[PDB]
Amino acid sequence: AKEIDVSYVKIEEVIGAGEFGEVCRGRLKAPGKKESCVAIKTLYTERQRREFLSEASIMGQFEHPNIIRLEGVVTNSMPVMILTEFMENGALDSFLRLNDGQFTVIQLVGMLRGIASGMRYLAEMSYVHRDLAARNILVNSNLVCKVSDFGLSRFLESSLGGKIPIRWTAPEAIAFRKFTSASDAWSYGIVMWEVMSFGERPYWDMSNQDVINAIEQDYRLPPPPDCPTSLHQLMLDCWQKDRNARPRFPQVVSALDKMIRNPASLKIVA
Ligand SMILES: Cc1ccc(CO)cc1N(c1ccnc(Nc2cc(N3CCOCC3)cc(S(C)(=O)=O)c2)n1)C(C)C
Ligand SMILES: [Mg+2]
Ligand SMILES: [Mg+2]
Ligand SMILES: [Mg+2]
Repeated sequence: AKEIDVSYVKIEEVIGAGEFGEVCRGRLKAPGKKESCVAIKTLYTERQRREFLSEASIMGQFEHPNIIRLEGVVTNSMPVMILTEFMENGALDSFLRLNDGQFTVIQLVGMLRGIASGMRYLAEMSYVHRDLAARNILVNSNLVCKVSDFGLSRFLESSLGGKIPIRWTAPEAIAFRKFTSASDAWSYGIVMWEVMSFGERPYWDMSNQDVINAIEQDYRLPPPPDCPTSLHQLMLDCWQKDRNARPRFPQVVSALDKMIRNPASLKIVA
Protein backbone atom coordinates (compact mmCIF):
# COMPACT_ATOMS: atom_id res chain seq x y z
CA ALA A 1 0.00 0.00 0.00
CA LYS A 2 0.98 3.64 -0.75
CA GLU A 3 3.57 2.92 -3.46
CA ILE A 4 4.25 6.40 -4.87
CA ASP A 5 5.80 7.67 -8.06
CA VAL A 6 9.21 9.23 -7.31
CA SER A 7 8.19 12.15 -9.61
CA TYR A 8 5.77 13.31 -6.84
CA VAL A 9 8.57 13.79 -4.29
CA LYS A 10 10.84 16.85 -4.16
CA ILE A 11 13.70 16.29 -1.68
CA GLU A 12 14.68 19.43 0.32
CA GLU A 13 17.25 19.51 3.22
CA VAL A 14 19.11 16.58 4.85
CA ILE A 15 17.82 16.89 8.45
CA GLY A 16 19.29 13.85 10.25
CA ALA A 17 21.47 10.76 10.04
CA GLY A 18 19.28 7.62 10.00
CA GLU A 19 20.33 4.16 11.20
CA PHE A 20 20.64 2.88 7.54
CA GLY A 21 20.84 6.08 5.41
CA GLU A 22 20.04 9.82 5.32
CA VAL A 23 16.97 11.53 6.80
CA CYS A 24 15.56 14.30 4.61
CA ARG A 25 12.73 16.84 4.61
CA GLY A 26 10.79 16.97 1.34
CA ARG A 27 7.50 17.80 -0.37
CA LEU A 28 4.96 15.29 -1.64
CA LYS A 29 2.49 16.47 -4.33
CA ALA A 30 0.19 13.75 -5.79
CA PRO A 31 -2.62 14.34 -8.41
CA GLY A 32 -5.88 15.36 -6.63
CA LYS A 33 -4.20 15.95 -3.24
CA LYS A 34 -2.82 19.10 -1.58
CA GLU A 35 0.99 19.30 -1.26
CA SER A 36 2.34 18.08 2.11
CA CYS A 37 5.64 18.25 4.00
CA VAL A 38 7.19 14.81 4.37
CA ALA A 39 10.07 13.28 6.26
CA ILE A 40 12.06 10.82 4.11
CA LYS A 41 14.05 7.75 5.16
CA THR A 42 16.39 6.25 2.55
CA LEU A 43 18.13 2.85 2.19
CA TYR A 44 22.10 -4.13 1.09
CA THR A 45 20.75 -7.73 0.98
CA GLU A 46 17.16 -8.59 -0.05
CA ARG A 47 16.58 -9.64 3.59
CA GLN A 48 17.70 -6.13 4.65
CA ARG A 49 15.46 -4.48 2.06
CA ARG A 50 12.50 -6.54 3.32
CA GLU A 51 13.38 -5.63 6.94
CA PHE A 52 13.70 -1.91 5.98
CA LEU A 53 10.32 -1.96 4.22
CA SER A 54 8.69 -3.93 7.06
CA GLU A 55 8.55 -0.55 8.88
CA ALA A 56 6.29 0.82 6.14
CA SER A 57 4.18 -2.40 6.08
CA ILE A 58 3.33 -2.06 9.76
CA MET A 59 3.10 1.77 9.87
CA GLY A 60 0.63 1.69 6.96
CA GLN A 61 -1.73 -0.41 9.09
CA PHE A 62 -1.83 2.07 12.00
CA GLU A 63 -4.02 5.13 12.17
CA HIS A 64 -3.88 7.15 15.38
CA PRO A 65 -3.05 10.76 16.20
CA ASN A 66 -0.10 9.70 18.40
CA ILE A 67 1.42 7.30 15.85
CA ILE A 68 3.55 8.67 12.98
CA ARG A 69 1.58 8.52 9.72
CA LEU A 70 2.99 6.75 6.66
CA GLU A 71 2.63 8.78 3.43
CA GLY A 72 4.10 6.09 1.17
CA VAL A 73 7.14 4.20 -0.11
CA VAL A 74 9.32 4.33 -3.23
CA THR A 75 10.30 0.72 -4.05
CA ASN A 76 9.81 0.29 -7.86
CA SER A 77 12.78 2.73 -8.16
CA MET A 78 16.11 3.06 -6.29
CA PRO A 79 17.06 4.33 -3.71
CA VAL A 80 14.20 2.80 -1.69
CA MET A 81 12.43 5.42 0.45
CA ILE A 82 9.92 5.58 3.29
CA LEU A 83 7.92 8.83 3.42
CA THR A 84 6.05 9.93 6.58
CA GLU A 85 4.31 13.06 7.87
CA PHE A 86 6.90 15.71 8.80
CA MET A 87 7.42 16.39 12.51
CA GLU A 88 8.85 19.88 12.73
CA ASN A 89 10.42 19.54 16.22
CA GLY A 90 12.11 16.22 15.60
CA ALA A 91 13.04 13.78 18.38
CA LEU A 92 11.63 14.49 21.89
CA ASP A 93 14.86 13.93 23.87
CA SER A 94 16.83 16.49 21.87
CA PHE A 95 13.82 18.83 21.64
CA LEU A 96 13.57 18.83 25.46
CA ARG A 97 17.33 19.35 25.86
CA LEU A 98 17.04 22.41 23.60
CA ASN A 99 14.09 23.62 25.74
CA ASP A 100 15.41 22.59 29.14
CA GLY A 101 13.18 23.92 31.93
CA GLN A 102 11.03 25.86 29.41
CA PHE A 103 7.80 23.86 29.36
CA THR A 104 5.40 23.62 32.27
CA VAL A 105 4.62 20.43 34.15
CA ILE A 106 1.11 20.49 32.53
CA GLN A 107 2.71 20.68 29.08
CA LEU A 108 5.06 17.79 29.90
CA VAL A 109 2.11 15.71 31.18
CA GLY A 110 0.24 16.41 27.89
CA MET A 111 3.24 15.09 25.98
CA LEU A 112 3.35 11.95 28.17
CA ARG A 113 -0.41 11.50 27.72
CA GLY A 114 0.00 11.58 23.93
CA ILE A 115 2.79 9.01 24.07
CA ALA A 116 0.65 6.84 26.46
CA SER A 117 -2.33 7.05 24.07
CA GLY A 118 -0.09 5.97 21.17
CA MET A 119 1.10 3.02 23.30
CA ARG A 120 -2.48 2.16 24.38
CA TYR A 121 -3.35 1.84 20.70
CA LEU A 122 -0.31 -0.29 19.86
CA ALA A 123 -1.11 -2.57 22.84
CA GLU A 124 -4.74 -2.80 21.61
CA MET A 125 -3.38 -3.90 18.15
CA SER A 126 -1.09 -6.50 19.90
CA TYR A 127 1.96 -4.64 18.61
CA VAL A 128 4.86 -4.72 21.06
CA HIS A 129 7.19 -1.86 20.38
CA ARG A 130 10.41 -3.11 22.11
CA ASP A 131 12.38 0.17 21.64
CA LEU A 132 10.17 2.75 23.40
CA ALA A 133 12.50 5.68 24.27
CA ALA A 134 12.25 9.49 24.05
CA ARG A 135 14.56 9.40 20.99
CA ASN A 136 11.80 7.44 19.18
CA ILE A 137 9.09 10.00 20.03
CA LEU A 138 8.64 12.74 17.40
CA VAL A 139 7.17 16.15 18.08
CA ASN A 140 5.12 18.38 15.73
CA SER A 141 4.78 22.20 15.76
CA ASN A 142 1.81 21.98 18.23
CA LEU A 143 3.85 19.79 20.63
CA VAL A 144 1.89 16.66 19.73
CA CYS A 145 4.04 13.62 20.49
CA LYS A 146 3.93 10.61 18.17
CA VAL A 147 5.42 7.18 18.60
CA SER A 148 7.87 6.13 15.85
CA ASP A 149 10.39 3.41 14.97
CA PHE A 150 8.49 0.38 13.78
CA GLY A 151 9.19 -2.83 12.01
CA LEU A 152 9.00 -6.58 12.13
CA SER A 153 12.74 -7.35 12.51
CA ARG A 154 14.09 -9.05 15.67
CA PHE A 155 17.02 -7.78 17.75
CA LEU A 156 20.50 -9.33 17.28
CA GLU A 157 20.47 -12.64 19.29
CA SER A 158 23.26 -9.06 9.29
CA SER A 159 19.72 -8.03 10.33
CA LEU A 160 18.82 -4.33 10.64
CA GLY A 161 17.12 -5.20 13.99
CA GLY A 162 19.74 -3.67 16.32
CA LYS A 163 20.95 -4.47 19.83
CA ILE A 164 18.55 -4.64 22.82
CA PRO A 165 18.30 -1.07 24.29
CA ILE A 166 19.45 -2.00 27.80
CA ARG A 167 18.56 1.33 29.55
CA TRP A 168 14.93 1.19 28.34
CA THR A 169 14.33 -2.61 28.62
CA ALA A 170 12.39 -4.45 31.33
CA PRO A 171 14.49 -6.91 33.39
CA GLU A 172 12.61 -10.00 32.12
CA ALA A 173 13.04 -8.83 28.48
CA ILE A 174 16.83 -8.47 29.00
CA ALA A 175 17.04 -11.81 30.89
CA PHE A 176 14.63 -13.97 28.87
CA ARG A 177 13.97 -11.96 25.68
CA LYS A 178 10.24 -11.99 26.55
CA PHE A 179 8.90 -8.75 25.09
CA THR A 180 5.28 -7.87 25.89
CA SER A 181 3.12 -4.75 26.26
CA ALA A 182 4.08 -5.04 30.00
CA SER A 183 7.78 -4.71 29.08
CA ASP A 184 6.76 -1.70 26.94
CA ALA A 185 5.14 -0.26 30.15
CA TRP A 186 8.55 -0.49 31.85
CA SER A 187 10.10 1.46 28.90
CA TYR A 188 7.26 3.97 29.13
CA GLY A 189 8.31 4.68 32.74
CA ILE A 190 11.84 5.40 31.49
CA VAL A 191 10.33 7.73 28.88
CA MET A 192 8.41 9.53 31.67
CA TRP A 193 11.73 10.01 33.50
CA GLU A 194 13.40 11.31 30.29
CA VAL A 195 10.61 13.82 29.71
CA MET A 196 10.57 15.08 33.37
CA SER A 197 14.38 15.41 33.22
CA PHE A 198 14.23 17.36 29.89
CA GLY A 199 16.12 14.67 27.96
CA GLU A 200 18.81 13.57 30.42
CA ARG A 201 20.22 10.13 29.61
CA PRO A 202 18.65 7.36 31.79
CA TYR A 203 21.18 6.17 34.43
CA TRP A 204 23.59 8.76 32.94
CA ASP A 205 26.41 7.83 35.34
CA MET A 206 26.19 4.05 34.69
CA SER A 207 27.30 1.63 31.97
CA ASN A 208 24.83 -0.79 30.37
CA GLN A 209 26.21 -3.51 32.68
CA ASP A 210 25.92 -1.26 35.81
CA VAL A 211 22.23 -0.67 34.88
CA ILE A 212 21.49 -4.42 34.54
CA ASN A 213 23.09 -5.06 37.96
CA ALA A 214 21.43 -2.04 39.62
CA ILE A 215 17.87 -2.93 38.56
CA GLU A 216 18.35 -6.55 39.70
CA GLN A 217 19.45 -5.07 43.05
CA ASP A 218 16.27 -2.94 43.36
CA TYR A 219 17.74 0.37 42.27
CA ARG A 220 15.24 2.69 40.52
CA LEU A 221 15.83 6.11 39.06
CA PRO A 222 15.12 8.98 41.53
CA PRO A 223 12.56 11.73 40.87
CA PRO A 224 13.94 14.31 38.44
CA PRO A 225 14.39 17.82 39.90
CA ASP A 226 10.99 19.48 40.49
CA CYS A 227 9.13 16.30 39.39
CA PRO A 228 5.68 15.88 40.93
CA THR A 229 5.63 12.93 43.32
CA SER A 230 2.53 11.50 41.57
CA LEU A 231 4.47 11.25 38.27
CA HIS A 232 7.44 9.63 39.96
CA GLN A 233 5.08 7.15 41.68
CA LEU A 234 3.63 6.23 38.27
CA MET A 235 7.23 5.65 37.07
CA LEU A 236 7.84 3.30 40.01
CA ASP A 237 4.59 1.45 39.19
CA CYS A 238 5.84 0.99 35.57
CA TRP A 239 9.13 -0.34 37.03
CA GLN A 240 7.65 -3.12 39.21
CA LYS A 241 9.77 -6.26 38.86
CA ASP A 242 6.59 -8.35 38.45
CA ARG A 243 5.45 -7.39 34.94
CA ASN A 244 1.87 -8.36 35.77
CA ALA A 245 1.90 -5.71 38.55
CA ARG A 246 2.73 -2.84 36.14
CA PRO A 247 -0.12 -0.62 34.93
CA ARG A 248 -1.52 -1.42 31.50
CA PHE A 249 -1.61 1.49 28.99
CA PRO A 250 -5.30 2.23 29.50
CA GLN A 251 -4.55 2.67 33.26
CA VAL A 252 -1.49 4.84 32.37
CA VAL A 253 -3.68 7.16 30.24
CA SER A 254 -6.37 7.23 32.92
CA ALA A 255 -3.78 8.18 35.61
CA LEU A 256 -2.42 11.03 33.45
CA ASP A 257 -5.93 12.27 32.68
CA LYS A 258 -6.71 12.42 36.44
CA MET A 259 -3.58 14.53 36.98
CA ILE A 260 -4.62 16.84 34.14
CA ARG A 261 -8.13 17.16 35.71
CA ASN A 262 -6.65 17.74 39.17
CA PRO A 263 -3.52 19.84 38.51
CA ALA A 264 -3.12 20.77 42.22
CA SER A 265 -2.05 17.12 42.70
CA LEU A 266 1.02 17.93 40.53
CA LYS A 267 2.19 20.61 43.04
CA ILE A 268 3.45 17.94 45.54
CA VAL A 269 7.23 17.43 44.94
CA ALA A 270 9.67 15.58 47.30
C1 LIG B 1 11.01 9.53 7.89
C2 LIG B 1 10.83 8.59 9.03
C3 LIG B 1 10.33 7.32 8.77
C4 LIG B 1 10.17 6.41 9.80
C5 LIG B 1 10.48 6.77 11.09
C6 LIG B 1 10.32 5.82 12.23
O1 LIG B 1 8.96 5.40 12.33
C7 LIG B 1 10.97 8.04 11.35
C8 LIG B 1 11.16 8.96 10.33
N1 LIG B 1 11.68 10.24 10.62
C9 LIG B 1 10.88 11.40 10.82
C10 LIG B 1 9.51 11.27 10.62
C11 LIG B 1 8.76 12.40 10.80
N2 LIG B 1 9.32 13.57 11.16
C12 LIG B 1 10.64 13.61 11.33
N3 LIG B 1 11.17 14.87 11.70
C13 LIG B 1 12.50 15.13 12.09
C14 LIG B 1 12.88 16.46 12.17
C15 LIG B 1 14.16 16.83 12.54
N4 LIG B 1 14.58 18.17 12.63
C16 LIG B 1 13.52 19.14 12.50
C17 LIG B 1 14.18 20.50 12.44
O2 LIG B 1 15.00 20.65 13.61
C18 LIG B 1 16.09 19.72 13.57
C19 LIG B 1 15.49 18.35 13.75
C20 LIG B 1 15.07 15.84 12.83
C21 LIG B 1 14.71 14.52 12.75
S1 LIG B 1 15.97 13.32 13.16
C22 LIG B 1 16.02 12.19 11.81
O3 LIG B 1 17.24 14.04 13.22
O4 LIG B 1 15.48 12.62 14.35
C23 LIG B 1 13.43 14.14 12.38
N5 LIG B 1 11.46 12.56 11.17
C24 LIG B 1 13.05 10.31 11.15
C25 LIG B 1 13.12 10.21 12.67
C26 LIG B 1 13.99 9.30 10.51
MG1 LIG C 1 -8.45 5.12 13.99
MG1 LIG D 1 12.36 -0.91 17.15
MG1 LIG E 1 14.96 1.07 17.30
